[PDB]
Amino acid sequence: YDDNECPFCDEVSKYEKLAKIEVFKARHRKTGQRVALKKVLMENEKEGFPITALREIKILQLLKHENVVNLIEICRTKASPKGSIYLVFDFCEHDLAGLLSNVLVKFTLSEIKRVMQMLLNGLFYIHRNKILHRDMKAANVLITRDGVLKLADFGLARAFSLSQPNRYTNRVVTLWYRPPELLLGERDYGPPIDLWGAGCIMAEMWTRSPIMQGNTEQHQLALISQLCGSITPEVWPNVDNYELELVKGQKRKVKDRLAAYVRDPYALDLIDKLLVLDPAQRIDSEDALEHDFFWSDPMPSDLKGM
Amino acid sequence: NNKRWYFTREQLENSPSRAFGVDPDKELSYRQQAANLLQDMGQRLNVSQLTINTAIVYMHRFYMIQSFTRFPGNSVAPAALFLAAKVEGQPKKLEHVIRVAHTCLHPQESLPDTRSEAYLQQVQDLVILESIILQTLGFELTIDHPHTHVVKCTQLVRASKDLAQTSYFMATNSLHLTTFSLQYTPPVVACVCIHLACKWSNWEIPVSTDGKHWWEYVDATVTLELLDELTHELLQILEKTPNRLKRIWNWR
Ligand SMILES: CCC(CC)c1cc(N[C@H]2CC[C@H](N)C2)n2nccc2n1
Repeated sequence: YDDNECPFCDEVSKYEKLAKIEVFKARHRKTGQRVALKKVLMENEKEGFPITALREIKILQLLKHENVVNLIEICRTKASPKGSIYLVFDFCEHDLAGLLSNVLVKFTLSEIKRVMQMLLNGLFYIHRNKILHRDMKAANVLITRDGVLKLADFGLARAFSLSQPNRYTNRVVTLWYRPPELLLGERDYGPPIDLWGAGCIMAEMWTRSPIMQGNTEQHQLALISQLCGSITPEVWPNVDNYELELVKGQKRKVKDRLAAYVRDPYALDLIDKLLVLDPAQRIDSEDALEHDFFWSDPMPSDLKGM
Repeated sequence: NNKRWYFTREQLENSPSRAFGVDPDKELSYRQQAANLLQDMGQRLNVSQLTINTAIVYMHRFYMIQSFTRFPGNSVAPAALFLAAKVEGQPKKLEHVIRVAHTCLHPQESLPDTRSEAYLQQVQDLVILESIILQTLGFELTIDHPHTHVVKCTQLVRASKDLAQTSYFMATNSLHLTTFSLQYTPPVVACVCIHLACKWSNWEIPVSTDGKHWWEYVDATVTLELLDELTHELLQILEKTPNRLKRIWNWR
């Protein structure tokens, strides 16, 4: 019936809803701190409390790090006369997609470098705990008032551990930011699907534009096959253990196409090391973090887009 | 914190079950009984022992907040499983958990119709309590168990097929028969389980050549005063638990 007894669950109404990003902005009615609240659950959910929730909830609790959005707590509603259960996050001023689409806020290479260092370290941490993100897009990169980069939408995030051949989720990520392995239906993949995404998001700092917009899945495969060339056992050893399709007679042009918008020699390379077909030949986070785009002048600077 | 779900002996004395007129010893029996159900139910569902243990921990924490007069052992346990299943990644259909729950508790009675309001309610009650136990625990669902620390520790002190799996069994039983889950940390519990398993399997482990005893490598907050205090508590309750020690008793 009721419970009227709960020490570690809060009532959400302590936070005061303002506006929606079911994701609200909010403020605590005593401390006056800004938070974001995320509703859950539905009539669709006809098999106990959502497990997908419990996955996300459990992940957010596990992940605590500079550049990974914080779950403050999970507050709950009262008996039905808002409703359900809410996930409380430290509010993050701006996302990345909004700052790019926004023509005003323009960054220095100095400011652009740091952004990445926060992200890739962010990825480093989450992968370190054996949790894939599986949804790398510009809108999922949050940034604070101080200028602290965070990551969002760990709804899709899954715990991983490669033992035998394992069976991971097939169609994940946004289709634009989706990588090759996934577009052939790879179901035993690992972190560097994200590290791909990061590359798409990195270039998107300059292009200010989703760099690949494949409507069909082979339209996606086509736009990428312009970049990497033909899909070869040459470039990707044993690419022919899966998948005829199209556009397997191209030639490469990673840097040269987007070169006019980077200008930086060091950066062009970093993009191209993330944007490879083979995941075994797709630069890991550490390799990038220790790369000499991060240790070159002008060096990374703190955010102050204003 | 790391001391929220941990308690003194007098903290256990003044549990919610007490203030609703239920004895200290009677409560333990209310608890011990929830495990046996969780265990039996768990076996019929083919879920892990882990899942079953994790289900027992939720209930052990749960009745530190709620009272058994308020919520029955039998109404909570199928929820604690259904959840623990999903938590530990062996999700069971809600229909499935209800079948089992029913035939356990009501063996003669064949299950009601799946259309009847009877069933559809005993459906809801479960969904209800799942939500309630999430709130009670504050969605703190990840459980470290004393087994993890044993399995490592046994290898790291080359234990036999015997002493190792005996030690594992002691831990499994340190959840059913006692409130060691609520008082002491998993690593401490692990040592108790091995220290008894040794005295029982008549094999006191050699100390390392440094000079540190074996238990010092598992958790440094441990001492022989404490192990010999606790192992005795657990041995006794096992002595009382019928044909329990027979499962680990050597007939040769
Ligand atoms: C895709 C946006 C996701 C939705 C889950 C988001 C957005 C914000 N903040 C917004 C405010 C305005 C900018 N679009 C970023 N926050 N803040 C904490 C958590 C969180 N999550």
